[PDB]
Amino acid sequence: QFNPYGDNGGTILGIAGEDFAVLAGDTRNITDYSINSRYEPKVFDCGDNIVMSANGFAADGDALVKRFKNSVKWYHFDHNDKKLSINSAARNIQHLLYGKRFFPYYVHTII
Amino acid sequence: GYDRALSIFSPDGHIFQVEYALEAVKRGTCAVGVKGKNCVVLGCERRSTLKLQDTRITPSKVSKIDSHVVLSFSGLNADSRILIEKARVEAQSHRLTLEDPVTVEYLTRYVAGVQQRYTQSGGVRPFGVSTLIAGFDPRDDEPKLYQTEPSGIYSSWSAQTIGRNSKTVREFLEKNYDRKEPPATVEECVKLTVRSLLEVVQTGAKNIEITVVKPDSDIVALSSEEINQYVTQIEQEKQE
Amino acid sequence: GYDRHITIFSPEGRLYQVEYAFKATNQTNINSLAVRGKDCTVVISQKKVPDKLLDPTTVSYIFCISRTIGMVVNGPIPDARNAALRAKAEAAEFRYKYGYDMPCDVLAKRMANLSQIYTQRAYMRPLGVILTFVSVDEELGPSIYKTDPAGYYVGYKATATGPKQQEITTNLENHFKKSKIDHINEESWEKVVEFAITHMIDALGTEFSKNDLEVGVATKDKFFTLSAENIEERLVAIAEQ
Amino acid sequence: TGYDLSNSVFSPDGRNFQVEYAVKAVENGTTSIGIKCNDGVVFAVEKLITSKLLVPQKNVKIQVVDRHIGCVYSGLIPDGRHLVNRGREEAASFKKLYKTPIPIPAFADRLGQYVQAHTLYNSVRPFGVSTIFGGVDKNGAHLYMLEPSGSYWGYKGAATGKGRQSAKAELEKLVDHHPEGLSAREAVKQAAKIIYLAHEDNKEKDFELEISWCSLSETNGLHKFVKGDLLQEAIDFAQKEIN
Amino acid sequence: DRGVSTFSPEGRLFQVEYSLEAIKLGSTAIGIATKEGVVLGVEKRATSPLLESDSIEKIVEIDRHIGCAMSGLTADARSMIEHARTAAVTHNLYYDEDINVESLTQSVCDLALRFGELMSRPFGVALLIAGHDADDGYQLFHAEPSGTFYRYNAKAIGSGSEGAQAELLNEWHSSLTLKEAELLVLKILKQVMEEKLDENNAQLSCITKQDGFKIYDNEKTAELIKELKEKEAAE
Amino acid sequence: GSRRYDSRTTIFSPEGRLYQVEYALESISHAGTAIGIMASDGIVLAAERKVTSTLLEQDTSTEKLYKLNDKIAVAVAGLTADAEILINTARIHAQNYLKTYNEDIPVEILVRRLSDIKQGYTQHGGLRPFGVSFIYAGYDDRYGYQLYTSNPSGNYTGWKAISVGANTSAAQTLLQMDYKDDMKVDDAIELALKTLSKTTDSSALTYDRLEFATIRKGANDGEVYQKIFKPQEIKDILVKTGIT
Amino acid sequence: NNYDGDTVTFSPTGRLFQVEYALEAIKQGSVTVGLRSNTHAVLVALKRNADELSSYQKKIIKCDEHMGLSLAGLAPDARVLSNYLRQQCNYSSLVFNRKLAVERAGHLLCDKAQKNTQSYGGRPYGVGLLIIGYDKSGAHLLEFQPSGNVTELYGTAIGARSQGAKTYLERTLDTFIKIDGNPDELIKAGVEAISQSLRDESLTVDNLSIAIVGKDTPFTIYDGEAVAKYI
Amino acid sequence: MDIILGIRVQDSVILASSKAVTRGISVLKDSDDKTRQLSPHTLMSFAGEAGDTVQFAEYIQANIQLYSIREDYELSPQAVSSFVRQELAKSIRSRRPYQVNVLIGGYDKKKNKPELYQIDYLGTKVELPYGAHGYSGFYTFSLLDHHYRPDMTTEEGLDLLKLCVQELEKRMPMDFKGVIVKIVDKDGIRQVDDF
Amino acid sequence: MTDRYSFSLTTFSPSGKLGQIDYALTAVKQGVTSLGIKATNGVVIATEKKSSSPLAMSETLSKVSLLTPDIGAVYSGMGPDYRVLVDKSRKVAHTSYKRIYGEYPPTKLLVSEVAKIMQEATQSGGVRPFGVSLLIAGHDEFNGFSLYQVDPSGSYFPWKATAIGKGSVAAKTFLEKRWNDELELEDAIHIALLTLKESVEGEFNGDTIELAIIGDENPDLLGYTGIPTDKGPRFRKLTSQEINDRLEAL
Ligand SMILES: [Cl-]
Ligand SMILES: [Mg+2]
Repeated sequence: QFNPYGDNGGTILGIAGEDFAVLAGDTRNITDYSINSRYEPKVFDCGDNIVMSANGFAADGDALVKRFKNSVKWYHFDHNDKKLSINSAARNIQHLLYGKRFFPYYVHTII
Repeated sequence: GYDRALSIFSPDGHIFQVEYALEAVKRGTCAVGVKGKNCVVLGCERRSTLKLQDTRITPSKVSKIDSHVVLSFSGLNADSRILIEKARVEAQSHRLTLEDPVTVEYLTRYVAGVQQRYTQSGGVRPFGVSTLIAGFDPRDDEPKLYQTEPSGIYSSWSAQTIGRNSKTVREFLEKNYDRKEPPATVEECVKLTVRSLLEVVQTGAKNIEITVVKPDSDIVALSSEEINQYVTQIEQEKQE
Repeated sequence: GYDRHITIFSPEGRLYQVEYAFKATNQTNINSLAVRGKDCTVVISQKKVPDKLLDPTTVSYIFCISRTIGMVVNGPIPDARNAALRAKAEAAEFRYKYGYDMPCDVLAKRMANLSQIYTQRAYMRPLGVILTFVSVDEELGPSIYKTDPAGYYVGYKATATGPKQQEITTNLENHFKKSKIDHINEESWEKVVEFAITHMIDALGTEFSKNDLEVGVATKDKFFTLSAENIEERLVAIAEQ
Repeated sequence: TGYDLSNSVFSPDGRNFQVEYAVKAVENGTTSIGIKCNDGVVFAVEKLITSKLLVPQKNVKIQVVDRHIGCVYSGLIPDGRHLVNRGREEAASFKKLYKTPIPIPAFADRLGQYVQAHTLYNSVRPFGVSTIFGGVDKNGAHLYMLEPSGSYWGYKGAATGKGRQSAKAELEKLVDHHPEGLSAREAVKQAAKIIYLAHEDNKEKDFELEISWCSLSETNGLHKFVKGDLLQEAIDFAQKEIN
Repeated sequence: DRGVSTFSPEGRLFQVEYSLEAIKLGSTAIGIATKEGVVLGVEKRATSPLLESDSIEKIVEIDRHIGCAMSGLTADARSMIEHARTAAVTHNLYYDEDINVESLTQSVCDLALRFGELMSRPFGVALLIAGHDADDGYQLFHAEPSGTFYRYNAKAIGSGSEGAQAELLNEWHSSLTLKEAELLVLKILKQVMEEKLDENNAQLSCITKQDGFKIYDNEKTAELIKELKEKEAAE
Repeated sequence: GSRRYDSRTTIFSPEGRLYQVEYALESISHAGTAIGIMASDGIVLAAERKVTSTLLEQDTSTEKLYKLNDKIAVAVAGLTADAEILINTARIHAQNYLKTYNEDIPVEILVRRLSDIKQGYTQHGGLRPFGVSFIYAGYDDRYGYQLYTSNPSGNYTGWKAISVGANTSAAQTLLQMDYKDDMKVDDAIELALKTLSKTTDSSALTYDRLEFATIRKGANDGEVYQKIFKPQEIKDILVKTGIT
Repeated sequence: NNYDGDTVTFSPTGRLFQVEYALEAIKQGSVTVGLRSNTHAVLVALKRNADELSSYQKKIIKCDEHMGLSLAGLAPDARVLSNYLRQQCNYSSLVFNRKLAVERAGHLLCDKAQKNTQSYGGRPYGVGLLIIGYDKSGAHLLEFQPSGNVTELYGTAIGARSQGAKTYLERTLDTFIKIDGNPDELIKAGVEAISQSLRDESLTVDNLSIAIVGKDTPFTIYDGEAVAKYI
Repeated sequence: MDIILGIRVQDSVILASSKAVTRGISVLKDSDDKTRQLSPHTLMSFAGEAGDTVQFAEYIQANIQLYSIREDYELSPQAVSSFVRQELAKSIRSRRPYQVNVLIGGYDKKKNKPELYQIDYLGTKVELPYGAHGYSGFYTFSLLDHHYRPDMTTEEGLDLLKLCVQELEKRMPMDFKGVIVKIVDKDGIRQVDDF
Repeated sequence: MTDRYSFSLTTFSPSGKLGQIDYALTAVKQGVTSLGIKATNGVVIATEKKSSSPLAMSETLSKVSLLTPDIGAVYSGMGPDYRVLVDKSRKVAHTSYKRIYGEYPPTKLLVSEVAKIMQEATQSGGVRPFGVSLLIAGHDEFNGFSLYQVDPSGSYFPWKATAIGKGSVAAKTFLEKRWNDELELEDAIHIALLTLKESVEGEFNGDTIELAIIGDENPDLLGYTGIPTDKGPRFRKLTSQEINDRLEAL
C-alpha cells in the first residue's frame, strides 16, 4: 500500500536573547540509510524579520514554508504593507497546520 | 431557479415592491398593541361581512410563538403563517442551543431579519405583512411590545396600531396614552385597547378579539361575553 | 407581439418562429431530390459556388452520417453542420448501446423528436433546415425519410426539397402514375442516378455541368458521394441517349 | 417588428438579424488575409499605427494554435482571442485522446460548431469576428475562413475587414494567373502587396505589416512568424508595386 | 423593464445611483475625527411620539476599537454589521491582533457590488465607520453602496448632509479637542434637524484608544446639549 | 435576455393586490358550483358538473369530488388538472403523517399544508398559481366534523356552510337564509340540492349533471363512513326531495 | 437607444453600447500617466478628493515585486482586476518559479474582461488600467480598456483631459525613452507630462501619486512628503 | 448511563433511572438525571453512548415542544413514541447512528390510561406493563413476572420498584449510585425526592 | 448561457382565461378529425390520414398508436407533439406502474399520467402547452372497456362516443343519433366509418383511413405459447384490406 509520508532527518534549534534570536539547522538531507544532499537548507528568511524552519518530512516542510511565505505576501496586500508581528505569524501558522488536522504535515516547526 | 430582482430601486430612491407591500398591510384588518405597567394586550379587528363562519376552527388572529411571546399581524393572512412558522422554529432552536427562551427583542429581530431578506433576494416578493410582537423576557417583569414591517425595520412601542384605519386609532392612542403613567392594571389596559378599536370597528359583537399576556408564560384569550362587557361599559360612559 | 419572437402559441394556434425557420430553409437557393431504385437509394442536390476564391471541394450539403446512412440538408451551412454532427453522434451511440446499426427511419424519428423539443422549449431556437435521410435498410429496403423544423417526419417513395420543390414533386408524381409502381425499376445504381438527374433537368429546365451537381448514393452496407468525374461520366451517359 | 433585438430569433424572412449586426462589426475592423500556396498557407494583417507611442513589432495580432495552425481575424479583437483560446482547448483534447495533431478540417468544424452555438440562444451574443485560419496536416495544406453565423468554407484565398473587396479582387487575379500553384516565398511577398493595396481603404493612419506562414518545405510544417530580412524583403516588394 | 447591473449613457450604474437617492431621504449622521478621538452622532427621527426612541439603534459597535453610524434604509445595514463583526473577530482569531480600520471598511465595501442577476439589489444605506489602530491612529470612513470608501476628517450623511458638510468645512481644524468635537456634532445636528434637538431624538458616541467604542447615555448627552446652548449665548 | 418575456407572476399592484391571484379567482368564478354543508351528525358535499353532454360516461366519472383519505374528502372548483396535482400531494401528506405518528391526520393540518403550497406559488418561483378552490369536508377526533375552503392565494377559512365556483354570491345568500345549527344530514342534503337548483345556469337540475357525497357517522358504532353517491342514488335522492 | 439594454445586444451598425458606456466611466475618472525608458517604467497619477475634508482616492496598486498598475474609473472594478492579477502573478511564482511576463498579464486581463461582454446578466468592467513592469525582456507599459483591448506603449495617459499629456509624450518620445539609469529624471518627465492635463488646479504634496519599477528597483509607490521633491 | 426501568400501573407510569455518570475508572457525577420532559404528560428516559444520549433526547424534546406550540395541543403518548421510533429507525441506517435506548412513559388524557413504551436504538418499539434496558432486564423482568399485578396503585408500584433497585444493588457489578424516580399520571410529571 | 426561462409562459389574463391553453385548443380545432366509439364488447378509434404529399408513404406515419397491449391512442392537432407524448406515455406506463406491480396500468390511470405531463407544460418554466387533444381507448380486467379524451390543459373526460378536431361539432351530432347501449363491436365500426365519411373530403378507403380496435384477446398476435394466463393483446390495428371489406356493405 502507498505510504504518503517519509522521514528526511536532520535537526533544528532556536534560541532567544535579549535583543536578538537565532534559528539554526543542519544542512544534511537523508532517506533511510542514504544521504540525498550534504547542503540542502531548511531554515528560511520569510520577510518581516521572521525566520522559519519545518523539520521532518521535507515535502510537507517545504509546502508549509511556501504557504507561510505566501501568507506574509497577502498580509501586506490586504493590510496596507503592515509588518507581520511574530505573535501574529505564530497564530497564522497554527491555522495552516490545524487545517490539515486529519492529514497532517509531518513536521516540527520553529519560528 | 427563478432569479429575477423583483424588489429594486426607482429613480426617486424608492423600492416600490416594499411600498406596495405596505399597501397590502393598509388593506388588512386592524390590529392594536397596548402595554401597561405589568401586562401587554393585543387587540384585533375581524370584519363582519363574513357570517356563517365557524369560529372554533377558523385561524385565530393572535398566534403564540412560544409560551411567553405572542404575534399578531395586519396584511396577507397566508404570508403571516410563513413568518409565524419560522419564528416558532427559531424559538425552539434558541432554547436548544442557549438553554434559555428568546427575548422579545431577539424574536422580533429575527422576524424582521426574515422580512428584510425578502426585500433583497432574487425571485421573491416582500412579505405583505406587518407584525406586533409582544411578551415578557425570561425571569423579567418589564412588558415588551415591538413592531415589524415589510422593509425589515423594527422598533419598540409603548402603544401602537397597524392595518386599515390605523392612523385614526394611532391618533386616539397618542392623546389617551400617558408615558409617565401607563395602564396600572389588566382591566385598564384592556379597556384602553377596546376603546381604541371602537373608534374604527363598527359593532363590539364578534368583531373584536382580545388577548392578554402577563409575566411567566401567562397568556389567555378573552371570550365574546368577557369582551362584550367592556363594550357595554364604554358606551354607557360615552353618553354624557 | 412577443408571441412571434419565441416558440409559444399565437391567438390562431400558430408557431411563427417555426414558420420563419421554414423560410430559412430556402436561404441557400438550392434544390435537392431523392429517389429509390430496387437495390439502392439516390439523392442529388444542386451545387452553386459563386465566389472564385472558394475551394469547391469543401462546399457540400451532403453528409455521411454512418456507414449505411446518408443525409442531404436544405438550409444554411452552420445549422446543417450542427444537425450533421448530432446525427453522427446519435448513430454511433445507438450502435454501441443496442448492438446493431441505426436504421434510417429511427434516426429520422430521433432528429425529428429533437426538432420538436425546440418548438416546445423557449430557450432553444429551431434549426432552419430540412434533413433528408437515405439508406438501404436491412429490414425495410431502400428508404427515404425527411425531417423539418416543426418536428414532422415521414417516409417517401421519392421526394424533393428547395425553392422549386413543387415543380420537381409533380414531375415525379406524374412518372409514378405512369409506371404504376413505388420505385425506379432499375438494376444498377448508375442508371438510377441518371434517372434522378434527367428528371431534375426536366423539372427545373436547366442544364448541368459536372460542377453544378452533387450526388450521394446508398447501397447495401455503404453510403458514398460521387466525385466530379463520377458525375461527369454520368452526364455523358444521359447526353448520349 | 423587434426581431433584431434578440439573438436566435428568426425574422419573417428567415434571418437572424443579430448575426448580421455582428458582421457589421467585422466590416469595421482592419484588413486581414489568407493565401493558400503549394505546400502551405500564408497569413497577413493590417495593424493601424494610432500613435507614435505604439511600440513597433510588440502588439502581435496573429495567433498560433497547437504548433501547426495559424489564426488571424478582423473585428472585435477580444472576441477573436476568446475563439483562439477555445481552439487551443479543442486541439489539446484531440491530441490527448487521438495522439495525432488535429487535422485542419477537423479543427475548422470545432470552431464552426462553437461559433454556431452562439447563434442558438438569446443569453449569448454572436462573435464579432471573421476568422481566417489554416495550416498543414497529413493531407496537405488547408485554408479556411469562418464567419459570425458559424459558416465556413475552404478557400484558395480569403480576405475580411474594411479592405476586403480590394483584397478579394487582388486575390482573384492570383488564382487566375497561377493555376498550377503559388510558392510559399512568393505568397509572402504577394501577401505584403495585397495588405499595402488594401490599405488604400484605410489611409488616414499609416500602418504596420505583420505576416506569418506554415509550409511543408520552408517552415517544416510548423507555424512561424516572418521577421527580419524576409519581412523587410517583402515590405520592399510591396513598396515597389504601389509606385 | 431593464437589467439590474446596467450602465447609464453617462457611465454610472442605474441601481447604485438610485440607492444614493434613498440615502438622501435617510436621517442625518455626522462623524468628526480628532487626535483625542473620533465622535459619531445621529438623528434618531421617531415617526410617532408613542415609539420608544431608545430602541432606535442607528449607532452600532463592530469591535472594541471600531464603531459605526448609519443612514438610509437602516434594515439593509443589519447584514453589513453582521459581516463587519465577523470579519473583525475572524481576523483576531487568525492573527491574534486588532484589525485595521481601513481593512475592516474594505471588507464591508466588498459586499456592496455583490448584486445582480448574490443579492438582488444594492444596499440602500450608507455607513460612517470610525475607529482607531496603532498604525494610522484615529480614522473616519464613509462607506457607500457603490463599493467606494473615502477617509474623512469630518463627514455628514443623510437628508441634511450638504448643509452640514459646508458647516463642517469651516469649523474643522487639526487641533480640535474631543470636547470641542462633541459640541460641534450637537451644534450641526440641531441646525439640520426638523424637530428640536434633545437627548431623546439625538444620540452621541465616540471611540478612544484608552476606553474603546462607547455610546453615550441620555444623561451624558443632555449635559453636552446644555453646555452647548450656554456657550452660544455667551457671545 | 429572457427578462423581456417575464410576466412577473409574483408581484404587487400599486393597490397592494396580487394580479395573478385575483385573475385566478376570476377563472374559478366561471367553474361549476360546489357546495359544502356541515350538519351536527355529518357533512354534505354537492357539486354541479360543467355543461354535460349526453354521450359522457356518467357512472365511471370523477370531476368534482375526490377522496383524500378515509376521513377527508374535497370538492373542486377550477382547473381539474391543477386540482389533481394538489390532491396527490395531499394524499401523500396524509400518509406521511400516518406513518410518522400512527394516527390519521387532523383535518386542519392537511388543509394548512395544502394552503401553504399555494401560498409559495404567489411569493416565489415566478410560476403561475394553481387555478383551484377546494372545499374540504372531513372528520377527526379533536374538532369532529369540519368544513374548510382554500383558494389560489393560499388563504383558508372554516365554515358551517359554504359555496365555491359560479354564483357564490347568490348561493351564499340562500344558504345564509335557510341554514341553522341543529340541522341533520338529511336536511342538509335537501338544502344543498335546493340551493344548486336555484343558482344553476341550466334549465333544470338532473341526476346526470350532479356529483354528491356525504360523510356520516352512519356506520356501526363510533366510526365514519364516506359515501360517494352513484348515479342511480342521485336519481333517487332527487325524486325523494321532489325536484324531479 | 433600443440596443443598449444589455451587453448581449449588438446595434444595427455593429456597436456594443454597454461597453461604450463603460468606456465613458474612464473619461470621467481622474487623469493618470504612464511612461518608460529601457531601464525603468513610471506611473504618475493625479488623485481626486470628494472635498477638502476627505482623503485623496488612491490610484496606484501593487501586483507583485516587479509589476503594478494605476486606475481610472470605477475603483472597485480595479480592485477586482488587480486582485486577479495578483493571483496570476502568484500562481506563476508558486507553480513555475517564474515571474509573470507583463505581456501575459495583459492577455489574461483581456480575456477576463471579454467574458463579461458576451454573456447575459453580467456587465463590462467600468475601469481603465495602466500596467507597468520590469521582466526578462526589460521595462514595459500596458494600457487596458474594459472592451478587452490591451495595448503595449512607450507612454500614454487615460482619464479626463488625458489628451494633453498624451500629446506631450508624443512630442517628448525621443527624449524620455533614453533616460536610462536615472529614476529622478524619468519621474520629472512624467510629472511634466501630467501637468499638461491640469486646469485651475496644480500639483500639491497630497495630490500627486508616483510609482516606479526598474532593473534594480522593486515596484514602489511614493505619496505625501516623498513626492515633494518633484513639485 | 446504564440503568433505566419503567413500570405501568393502574393509573400511572413510573420511571426509575440511575444517577451515576462514569468515565474510565472515575465516577464523574452521582446526581445525573437521565430524562427529559417531552410534553406535560409524556416523559422519556434514556441510556447508551456518551453524548448521543442527551443530544438525541433534547432533539426529540425540541420537536415535540414545536408541535405543541404549532397546534396548541398535546400529542398522545402513542403518537410521540411512533415519532421517536421513526427517528431511531432512520438513524440506524445513517452514517453514524444514535446509540441510544429509551423508555417513554405517558398518560393519555383522551383514554384516561397510562402507557409505557420500550424502544431500542434500532427502532424496536413495544408497549409493555413493565420494561428495562441494558443488563437490568436480566434481573427485573423475572422479578416483575412474579410480583407485578395489573391493578396496582402508584404506592404499590413504588414498593415493587424498590424491590427491583434492591436486587440490582445486590447483584449488579457496578455502583450506579441509586436512582431518580419520576411518576407520570393525569396530573402530569413529578419527582420523588426521597428514594 | 443556460435556460434562463425559469418562469411561466402561460399566465392568467384579467378575464381569467389561460391564453396559451385557449390558443392550443385553437390549434386542435384546425387539426384533422378523429373519433372514438365504445361498444358493449369493444372500443373503436379512427382518423383520416391527411397525406402531406402523394410521394409520401402514409403507412410510415402512424396517427393511431399502441401504448400498452390493451390501450391505444389517437389525436387531433400537432403531430410532432403527439409523437413525443406517445413516447413519454409508453415509458411512464413502465416506470410508474409495470416495474412496480408487474402488470400493465388500467386505462384511467395511464390517462391520468398523460394528463399530468400535459398539465406540467401548462405551468412549468419556459414551455408552451402541448397542441393536441388525445382520444385514448382501452380495456382492463376490473373496469372493462373505456374511452377517454385528454385536452391541452391536462383535463380528461370519459366518453361513450365522441369526436375532436376539424368537423367535431357535426360528427358529435351524428354519433348521438346512432349510439345506443346495446351496440356490438361490428356495429360500432360501421358507425365509425359512416361518421368519418362526412368529415373526409377526398378519397375514402383503407389507405386514407386509419382505424384500430380494443376488443377480444388475440393469441395469434402474442408471439409465444405455453403460458395459459397470457392470452394476447386486445389492441388491434385494422389492415387496409379489412377496412375495404366493411366499406362494400356500407
Ligand atoms: Cl427521442
Ligand atoms: Mg426493545
